[PDB]
This record gives sequence, structure tokens and C-alpha cells, in this order.
Amino acid sequence: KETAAAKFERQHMDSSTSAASSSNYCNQMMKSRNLTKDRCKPVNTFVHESLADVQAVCSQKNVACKNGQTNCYQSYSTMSITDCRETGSSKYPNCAYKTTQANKHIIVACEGNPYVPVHFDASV
Ligand SMILES: O=c1ccn([C@@H]2O[C@H](CO)[C@@H](O)[C@H]2OP(=O)(O)O)c(=O)[nH]1
Repeated sequence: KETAAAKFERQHMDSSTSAASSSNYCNQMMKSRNLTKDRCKPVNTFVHESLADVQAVCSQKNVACKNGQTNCYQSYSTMSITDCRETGSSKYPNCAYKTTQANKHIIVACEGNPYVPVHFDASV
């Protein structure tokens, strides 16, 4: 089965592009990565850095998670990311998203052994 680590890679990693996400990027990606299967995932972020660089965040700045848990980490350096937010008129199964590129510090929750990212908490 798909591990939590694998799920994080499927939902949040897109190293390929150095970040040139077209206005259509999210519509394509959210569907291709199976994030609009049962419903339109409201918010989802894709990170364009290498897997190694993102995994390394689990050893960076320990910060509180939005849910109160203590296992979140903020990247010291900013990272190339693309935020996908469902449009107000999005109608499942026809999920529509607004694509927004940015360079911010990411905050991810890490778990397991190896200690790797399993949830994308926020970008700041
Ligand atoms: O900036 C943000 C904030 C949230 N999320 C994803 O949306 C879920 C609900 O907030 C968050 O749980 C998280 O999905 P998860 O990683 O848990 O699958 C983002 O992707 N980026």
C-alpha cells in the first residue's frame, strides 16, 4: 500500500519544473496526482525543490503545527512552490483551481523512521 511518506510525495512534490506553473498547472496537477478523486481538495501545495532538500526540512526549524502537534518544521531557506486553491465556482467532478507561484519557507509535519515529511502544514 501507499505509505504516508509516499502520499506526501504524490500530493506535494513536483521537482521536475523549476517552477513555471502555467495558469492551468493546478487544474492539470490536482487531477493527475489524484487529488480530485472523491472530492476537490480545497488547498494543496506543490514544492519544486529536490526530494532531498524537502526531506531535509525535517531536521530544520522545529515549530508548532497548526493543529497543536509539535512535529512541524520550517525550512530555513525559501523554496519554490505553487499553491493550488479551488475557485469559488469549482464544481466537482470538474474541479477548478487558481494557480499561484511563490518563494516561501515551507512548514511540514514529519513522522516515522526514517523521519520524513507526511503533511504540508503551511508556507510563510
Ligand atoms: O498551505 C497549505 C495548507 C494546507 N495544505 C493541505 O490542505 C490540508 C488542509 O489545510 C492540509 O492537511 C494539507 O494537506 P495534507 O498535506 O495534510 O495532505 C497544503 O497543501 N498547503
